Amino acid sequence: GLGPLQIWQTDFTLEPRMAPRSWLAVTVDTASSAIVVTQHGRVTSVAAQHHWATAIAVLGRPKAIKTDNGSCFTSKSTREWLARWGIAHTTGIPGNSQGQAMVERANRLLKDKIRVLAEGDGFMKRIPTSKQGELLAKAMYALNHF
Amino acid sequence: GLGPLQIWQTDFTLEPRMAPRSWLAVTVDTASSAIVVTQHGRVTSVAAQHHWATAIAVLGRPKAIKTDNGSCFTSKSTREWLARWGIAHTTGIPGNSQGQAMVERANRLLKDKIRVLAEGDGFMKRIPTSKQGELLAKAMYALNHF
Ligand SMILES: [Mg+2]
Ligand SMILES: [Mg+2]
Repeated sequence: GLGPLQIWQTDFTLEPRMAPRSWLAVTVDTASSAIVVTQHGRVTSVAAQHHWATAIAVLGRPKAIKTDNGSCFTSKSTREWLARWGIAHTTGIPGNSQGQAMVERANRLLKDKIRVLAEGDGFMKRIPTSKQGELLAKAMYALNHF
Repeated sequence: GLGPLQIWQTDFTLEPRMAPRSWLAVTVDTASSAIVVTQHGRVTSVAAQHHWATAIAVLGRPKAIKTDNGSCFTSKSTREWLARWGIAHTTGIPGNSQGQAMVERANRLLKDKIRVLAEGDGFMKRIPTSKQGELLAKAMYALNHF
């Protein structure tokens, strides 16, 4: 009612411990601080849309999504996908310098958690491909659920 | 406090429109009625554990999970995975006849929704492999978010 606006922040961050699908797409729901992360082999417009399809299934449809000016986010294809869903998109002030410190902070907490969990299982370098999915799901659980 | 107990019901259901990964793993959180669905190529113990890793990331860790006596759920491997997480597992009364009508109902609502969404996009038979992920995420959004 007087509750926070439903605005998300989304960004891509590279994590070589998760190669070959080392591009992690991370969305922070600013109203709840919930985080959703998915893994991708390449940063393309389609990877961003696949990420947000997953995020909408888990968090519901937001009123707006804030991103940086990465081309996977400002292409015609991504713009039409967001219009199809009725979601407003902003890159904020053109040289906002900040504006998405929340997702930036999530990126760092996420990578730290993947490293500590991986090293706890004995993987000091790249995580074996077959173990990556449960390890990413474990890091996401750890940052969301208390 | 006096709130519902955190108990999930999980089951596998076959959906050929989603081949080759036509086995859908579905978990209903009975306290909230939220549903989580994932797709798999084969029904094995590991598919069930991958499903619940995803469900825990999205819903939190439950106190118990109720399933039928399917072998992917009662194997030594699945039993040890659930013990590693500290989750109690029950198959309910041995010949409960029911006991998981909630997940049974979710299975049917899910398959109906996949069919209506698929036919809305012009896929009357199997959904093209590259479109399945967003279509499953759309069906999950539709059954959870209002
Ligand atoms: Mg970026
Ligand atoms: Mg069954």
